[PDB]
Amino acid sequence: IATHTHIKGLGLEPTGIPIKLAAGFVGQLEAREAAGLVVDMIKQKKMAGKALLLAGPPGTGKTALALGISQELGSKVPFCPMVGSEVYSSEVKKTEVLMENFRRAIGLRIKVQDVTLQDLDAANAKLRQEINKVVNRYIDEGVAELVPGVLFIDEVHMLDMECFSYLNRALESSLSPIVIFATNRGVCNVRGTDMPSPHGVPIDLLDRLVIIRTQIYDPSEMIQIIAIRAQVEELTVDEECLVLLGEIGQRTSLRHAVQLLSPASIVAKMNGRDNICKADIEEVTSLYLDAKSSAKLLHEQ
Amino acid sequence: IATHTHIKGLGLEPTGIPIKLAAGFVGQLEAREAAGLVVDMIKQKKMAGKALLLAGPPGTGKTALALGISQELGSKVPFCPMVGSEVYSSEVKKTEVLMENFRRAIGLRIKVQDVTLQDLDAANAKLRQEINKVVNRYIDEGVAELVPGVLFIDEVHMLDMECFSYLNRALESSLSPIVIFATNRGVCNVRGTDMPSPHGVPIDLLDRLVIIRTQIYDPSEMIQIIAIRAQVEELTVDEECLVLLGEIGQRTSLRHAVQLLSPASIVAKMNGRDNICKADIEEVTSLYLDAKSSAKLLHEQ
Amino acid sequence: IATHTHIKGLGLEPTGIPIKLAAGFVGQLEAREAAGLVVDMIKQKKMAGKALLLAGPPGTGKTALALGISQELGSKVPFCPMVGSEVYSSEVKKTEVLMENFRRAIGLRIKVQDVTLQDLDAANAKLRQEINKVVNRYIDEGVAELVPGVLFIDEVHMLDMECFSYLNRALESSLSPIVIFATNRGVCNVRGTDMPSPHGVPIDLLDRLVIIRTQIYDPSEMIQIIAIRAQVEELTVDEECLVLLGEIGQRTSLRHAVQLLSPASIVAKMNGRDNICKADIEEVTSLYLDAKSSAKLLHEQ
Amino acid sequence: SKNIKTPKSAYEFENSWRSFSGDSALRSQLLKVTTPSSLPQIFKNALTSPVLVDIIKCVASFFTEDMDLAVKYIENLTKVPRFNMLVMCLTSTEKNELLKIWEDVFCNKATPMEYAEVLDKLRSRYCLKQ
Amino acid sequence: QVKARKAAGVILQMIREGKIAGRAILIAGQPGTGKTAIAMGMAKSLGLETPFAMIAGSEIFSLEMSKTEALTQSFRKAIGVRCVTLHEIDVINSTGEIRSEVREQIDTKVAEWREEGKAEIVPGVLFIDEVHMLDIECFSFLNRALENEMSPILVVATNRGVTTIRGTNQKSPHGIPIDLLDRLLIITTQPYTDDDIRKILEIRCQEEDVEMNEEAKQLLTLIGRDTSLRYAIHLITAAALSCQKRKGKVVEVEDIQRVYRLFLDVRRSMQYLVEYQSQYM
Amino acid sequence: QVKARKAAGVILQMIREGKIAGRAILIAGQPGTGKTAIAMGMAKSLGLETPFAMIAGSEIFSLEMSKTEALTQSFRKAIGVRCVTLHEIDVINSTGEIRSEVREQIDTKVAEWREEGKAEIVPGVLFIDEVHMLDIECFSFLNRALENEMSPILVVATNRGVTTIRGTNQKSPHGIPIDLLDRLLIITTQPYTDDDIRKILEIRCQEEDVEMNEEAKQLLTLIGRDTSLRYAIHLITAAALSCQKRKGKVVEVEDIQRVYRLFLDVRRSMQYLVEYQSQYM
Amino acid sequence: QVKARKAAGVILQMIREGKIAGRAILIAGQPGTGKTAIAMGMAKSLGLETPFAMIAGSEIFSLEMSKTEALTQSFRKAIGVRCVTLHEIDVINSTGEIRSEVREQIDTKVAEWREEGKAEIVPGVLFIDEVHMLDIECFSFLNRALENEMSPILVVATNRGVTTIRGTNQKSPHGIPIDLLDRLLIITTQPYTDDDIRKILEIRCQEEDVEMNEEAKQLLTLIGRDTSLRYAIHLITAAALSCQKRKGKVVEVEDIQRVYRLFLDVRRSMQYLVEYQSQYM
Ligand SMILES: Nc1ncnc2c1ncn2[C@@H]1O[C@H](COP(=O)(O)OP(=O)(O)O)[C@@H](O)[C@H]1O
Ligand SMILES: Nc1ncnc2c1ncn2[C@@H]1O[C@H](COP(=O)(O)OP(=O)(O)O)[C@@H](O)[C@H]1O
Ligand SMILES: Nc1ncnc2c1ncn2[C@@H]1O[C@H](COP(=O)(O)OP(=O)(O)O)[C@@H](O)[C@H]1O
Repeated sequence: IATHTHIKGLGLEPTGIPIKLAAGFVGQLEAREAAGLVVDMIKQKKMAGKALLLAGPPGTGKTALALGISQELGSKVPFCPMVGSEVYSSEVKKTEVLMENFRRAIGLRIKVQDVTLQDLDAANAKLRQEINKVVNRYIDEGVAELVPGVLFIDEVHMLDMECFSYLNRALESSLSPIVIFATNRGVCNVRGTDMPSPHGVPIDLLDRLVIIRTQIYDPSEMIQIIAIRAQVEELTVDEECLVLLGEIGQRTSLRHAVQLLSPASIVAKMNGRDNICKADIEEVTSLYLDAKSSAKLLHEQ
Repeated sequence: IATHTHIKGLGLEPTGIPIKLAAGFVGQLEAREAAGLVVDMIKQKKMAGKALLLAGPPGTGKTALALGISQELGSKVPFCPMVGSEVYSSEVKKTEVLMENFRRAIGLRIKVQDVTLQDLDAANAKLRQEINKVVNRYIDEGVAELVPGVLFIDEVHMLDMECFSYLNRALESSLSPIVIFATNRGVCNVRGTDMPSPHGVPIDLLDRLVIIRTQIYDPSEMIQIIAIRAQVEELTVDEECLVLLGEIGQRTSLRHAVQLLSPASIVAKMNGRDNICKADIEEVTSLYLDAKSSAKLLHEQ
Repeated sequence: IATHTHIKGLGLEPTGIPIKLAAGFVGQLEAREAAGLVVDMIKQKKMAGKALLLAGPPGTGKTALALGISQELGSKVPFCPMVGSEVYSSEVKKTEVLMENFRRAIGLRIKVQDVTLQDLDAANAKLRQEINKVVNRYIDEGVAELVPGVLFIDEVHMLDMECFSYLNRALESSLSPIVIFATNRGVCNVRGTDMPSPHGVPIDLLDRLVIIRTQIYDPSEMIQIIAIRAQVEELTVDEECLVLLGEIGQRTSLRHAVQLLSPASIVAKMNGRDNICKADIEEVTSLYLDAKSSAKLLHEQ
Repeated sequence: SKNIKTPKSAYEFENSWRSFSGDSALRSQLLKVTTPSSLPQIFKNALTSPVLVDIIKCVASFFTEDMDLAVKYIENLTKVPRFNMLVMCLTSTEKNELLKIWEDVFCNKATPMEYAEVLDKLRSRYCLKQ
Repeated sequence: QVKARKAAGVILQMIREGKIAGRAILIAGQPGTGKTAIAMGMAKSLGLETPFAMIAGSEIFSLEMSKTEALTQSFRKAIGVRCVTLHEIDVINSTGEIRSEVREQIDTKVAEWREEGKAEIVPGVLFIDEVHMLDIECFSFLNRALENEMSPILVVATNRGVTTIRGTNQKSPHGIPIDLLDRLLIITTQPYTDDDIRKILEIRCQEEDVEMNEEAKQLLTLIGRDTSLRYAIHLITAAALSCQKRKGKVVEVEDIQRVYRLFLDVRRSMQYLVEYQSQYM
Repeated sequence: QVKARKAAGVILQMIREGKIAGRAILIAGQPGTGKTAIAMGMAKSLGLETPFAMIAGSEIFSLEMSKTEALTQSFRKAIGVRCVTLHEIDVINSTGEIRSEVREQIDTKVAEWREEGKAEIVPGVLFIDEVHMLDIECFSFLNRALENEMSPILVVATNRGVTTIRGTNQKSPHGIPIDLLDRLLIITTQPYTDDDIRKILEIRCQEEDVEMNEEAKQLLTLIGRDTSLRYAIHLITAAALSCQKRKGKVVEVEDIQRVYRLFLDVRRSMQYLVEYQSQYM
Repeated sequence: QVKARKAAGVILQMIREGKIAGRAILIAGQPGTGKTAIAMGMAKSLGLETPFAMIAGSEIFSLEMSKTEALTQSFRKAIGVRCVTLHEIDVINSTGEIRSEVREQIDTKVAEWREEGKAEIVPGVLFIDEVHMLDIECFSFLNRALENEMSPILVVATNRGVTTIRGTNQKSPHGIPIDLLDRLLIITTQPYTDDDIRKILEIRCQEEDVEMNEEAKQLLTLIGRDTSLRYAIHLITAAALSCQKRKGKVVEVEDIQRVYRLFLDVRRSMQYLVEYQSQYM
């Protein structure tokens, strides 16, 4: 989460409505209000047995929304991001890494030292049910407390049918954290089978998902985002270059207009000026292409 | 074979032409005559190095014709039914399941103690040629008599080239039983290959098959079939509901109409009557759909 | 390789322009001159890191040119022909078969007697690197002398990405032989990928390939080829018989036309004629068909 | 009306023949609802000699009704596969009764010479008396 | 579900008179239409003492043990010795390996000890949920296991019409072989009606201690009819906390409108995602 | 099969003169057209003492032993010393690994006994039915084994046109690699005519002790033409049994009519079930 | 190259300022366009002390080693300690270096040296030449290994457009997962211009000790522009040997015309053989 260090929280009023600019979040009012409602649902344990899905385009603040939810849950609540491609591995079974990340998000505090549940298995190991039983005895005795973290899983369609089914049964456990899937595809066959399904998820897991929409940004909001990332990286910018950066973010993605800020500062330093100018953004945009445009130029030429 | 109890042989005249109603069989005169001719071929050891094929629609006598062939050879003669799916048991090799059924069909009597060739392997459990040569020596000595049974194999297209090759090699054995394949498929790809072939069988095995065609039934013959099945089940019926049962069999299948009889008796008992009224049949066919109508309902919405 | 027995060299003038008929070769002037220039490139150390690719239709003398090159380099410089289908072996890896032929192609003479490096690799059984160190120490002492040979790899499209990448790696070794790919496929998908490429060879290896074009033959050149091939097998043959054999060669392939000569001689020996006649070829071409005509005949039936 | 429909296949023809087997009236009118041109497409070697004799006799039932159609139908029966072995497969009883039907029905004085010549030309190759 | 429950009752009478033999039951229909409720209802209606086992789906092909071992253990789970099941006897005598001695010992015991309250046996109702995922290997094992004496009453569930059999190319109804389908009494579950949706939402309101007026109830019934029952059930909790944020005593129609605006359903989000992906990519 | 037998005789005269060299034979024609008869006659005409080995293309996938092990056993079976084959020497000195010491023992012992003018090595014939079923590894092993000086004459056989080489994507004639196909003398076997069918059915009727009039014989010849010969061979036995049930002394056209009506050929049964499947969907 | 080298300089200043954490570099131009040259230029411009770990995507899948073993070996080889790499440290303390406990020991011991300041650490440059050939497991391993603070600077190279990742059916740019593409700084290398081709051919001539007049040099530049630079580099050697054979000294235009007539470029031979393969079909 090196790229969302500015996300302090959802930025909600006492009444639950989001503020237009607060806690690092600028825009995206519907999804922020929905995330606030879901946070209130986690706080009183009404989401036990369900999970969250963020359905929206790329560079739409889904990972920022999950980080805001995890920050809003508590002070040092853990946040485990991962990708579906990470589940496949040559050295460990896919199910094993799935439970590894799943249990890594279950934080506990013992009266005061804080540690994640997967560290207990890593030290004591496979034998996870016994670890669950002893931490249940600990928290029932009151000497320790549990905090459910946030297991964020981007590219949910990449997960296999075995992965989806195992997550469906594994959500039944009382100690489990909130699992936040994220997707941008829609129609996609479930990996490992030929049946189409919404968002590449089977029906048996889609039964228990609470969906939230995230909407694309207008240019002004995107320019505000690039400005916020400019201040957080200790860079200096102006409207003449920020407008071009916003156009570049619109035409490719906000994840490629926020990656270009640092080399713009570097090429500005090579040009002998400490402040980024429009020529710097033109130069770095000419040099470094996005993945889609780069592949397009590769296959066309 | 909980069903097929009413069948007690082909029920033929001494001249060999079948009787229109005898030994449980209704109609099906051409296939019954051919089955009697194959029985006479088996009696004179002429079917060695050959197999039988019953090609026809589902619910047209085929499994019942094989049982008639097995019954006509003698009361002690066994009948081993199986399906093509049954070979794919994971715990035991497919060729082993094939040869196990192959040896289960082979009957012997030691003089009297009636044993299959599978039991002699189980008591002396592979090592196949030892028991084969031993029983050859026994029947040459006259201490034992060989009665080959009927290895019936429905859904023959599900078998693969390894299974068909093993069957083709195993038919060369002198002590083999009569392999009655049964099929309801025309041109089909042999499993494990790509090329279509007749009945999903390779040409090499088709160069030794005696093929018999089984015709589908009229409404009258189907009504007689359901009447026989109802009488053998100790169910009391009338012609009024039997016409409806014949209609249901003609619309979906004969097997479905036969299987609806027991819940019809239960629904009649629920309504305080022993006789199966027409309304009972309407209730049961409204409740229990056949596979095809159920799949048509599931395909919608 | 008894078919190429008549070839003894490229048959070039001192100026390097080919002779029309010399050293068993007839015609094929452009590819002969190109192979002569490649031989002169091989006499100096300028061929290092490169390979040759004979691209042309079948029966145009690609293997003939490879054997001519291997004869031209030295007195008995070794020639190790193979095909791509030879690489796929169940007993040993594809890479192992590749290295086996690759090291069989290398020759070493020691003060004097000659031996292949495969003999050292197998008898004195890390093995490749250790024996390469031993041979490098031996040749640097000025007591062993290297005669590199020719690894002729017919049907290059039959190989896959692993084999091509491994050959690209192994060509950079100092003691490598002159790998001569041969192909008759225009554009083909490299096995293991869905990328069309020229000649079934990947782009990474195609850079280091000197390509030679071989031409289809005039009728008179095919006549002369069949004449010399019949003469070397100690057959006498009529002119009109040669015309019929050349017509058969243009019809199907030159390989079939040369292979028909022995059965033509046997058919002529029957009926007591030492000289082969036209009716013998009219009989033999009817008796034995080529592969394409036979496949067409089977597909008609 | 709905009981007598066009068969799409030899399966359909044989299953219509079985149901209508005992009643000739629904067999003599069966041949009217089908085109004889489709007959060699309907039968794709699925035609036995008793069925051939039955169909010829049924065409004889309505020979005089539509004589051209009869001499079309029998002609179209010549276009079925395995016809030669089929007529070779006839037993002596069917051969004799076909000869009787020839002298009675298909070679009566009522028919004109135009249809009679074609019928006798076909009957030279059906019966194969020798 | 009235027709499906009546069919379950008729099958239960077939079980009680013993006329069902070498036969299984299938419960078809759209997903989430209370199929497991029918299965457990039949199992309890036979008797609370009788065992039950819901094992199957894609749960098989993911456990540490093989598919055949899991199927064997679940099959032995659904045979109650009176209560203790045969699988419990296997765990006491211990996955590891399954010992064949137990069948001989318990056969001797039921031959000897019966009508004493020691070693009598009742057959349970096995339930194989989502059977279309099972391989042809699993169906062959099912055929070999059903023919054994003292087997459980097999029940299977499916929510697909015609599929490829897992492990072969040939298609079939419900992803089951024809030799199985010629023995299955197929119960079909109809979709929920308006009076069923309203009653289910009222039961969930009573369970979760949520009060809401009749306008909200009717609009939520309409939403559940149009969209999904589980979506409406999620809306109950979400609107309850939305009203709690306003310090309200009773959930109002504005809470349902707000939460329907916020939390999308599957179909609406599917529409809004394809409306991005088809055009912008 | 006159032209094919003539070509086989030409290859026999080739083999006697040693002109076959590294080449082999392919028998390419429709199934059941005297392939194995041609190969066995070839091996006999080489000499009655000559060894012979036979194998089907699918037999190597029996799974008792690997593909190459079965091919090695088949190759060793088709070599002799005189008598004993090298497979028999392997069995005497035994499956295990075929150690190279047995080849050295064979070389030294046969050289010593050839010096004494008492025994010599003989190459035999190996026949491979259904060569299109062979894998590409099996073809590579075939080339490797034929490279050996002790190798026997190979006679592959196919009943397939252009098809994919099994285990690869390349389409080649007969499902064989090209590099083998440039060195195969392809003998083609023509389909049987009326007179050949009549002679074969006459010989089979003589063998079966069945007597038939000329009308039934001609009708059966027509059946054999239009429905292949093997179906007529089956009909001979079926009609003999029908005549026996009729208490006759000769099988007539009535019996052939009955048996043709009853027992279908592959074409009519395939047509009947294709027509059903067309109706059914 | 001009723009690509300037981009490499900007990235060089970025790594030198310690701003690369959580990123990698992608060089996504056409093949044979100085990808590896830019890689070694980056490694040299950081410093001669910094190690450079070359690897290509096809090499890891050799059967002597696993994909993860080759990847972790190349990963550890790119990290220098002072001069010695971590793979050399494993060789000293002990792919072949398959040893996990002493990997933990090495990590702990170099960690205490790093904290104590007795021996510093320098991250190098890990170049992966054919990253599109890496499987999804390989990409997952790379994503995991980059998270370590001890990781090197990752550079990947490819010449594929949009394609499907190996081991998956999903299409993406360059056969890389999106989660890695979102971090990669994508350099693109332009094709060589006429002046660049002329210059490169001049240095290749002077290195080869080959003399040409200006007309031959400009014709060879035209040949390189039309077909390929590497083909022209082959023609330099071929024309030099052709002139040496004719007893000339300076390589003339006629020698280049002869060599172009003899040796075919890839596209010309491909077209000539495609004509035959289309004709013979
Ligand atoms: N509403 C927002 N407020 C602040 N930053 C945002 C917002 N939406 C997106 N971003 C920024 O977008 C960048 C890329 O992350 P994100 O857009 O969340 O990726 P994705 O949507 O693919 O998960 C981050 O710097 C993130 O903080
Ligand atoms: N000739 C017959 N007489 C009586 N019942 C029959 C007859 N033929 C079939 N049946 C009934 O039809 C049912 C289904 O057909 P079956 O004999 O199993 O053939 P198939 O294998 O084609 O399904 C059987 O259970 C049997 O009761
Ligand atoms: N230029 C030539 N001069 C004389 N004989 C030739 C020439 N080219 C080919 N042949 C003969 O024709 C045959 C054709 O095979 P060949 O062309 O070598 O196969 P490939 O093209 O696969 O290498 C060879 O066996 C050789 O004897």
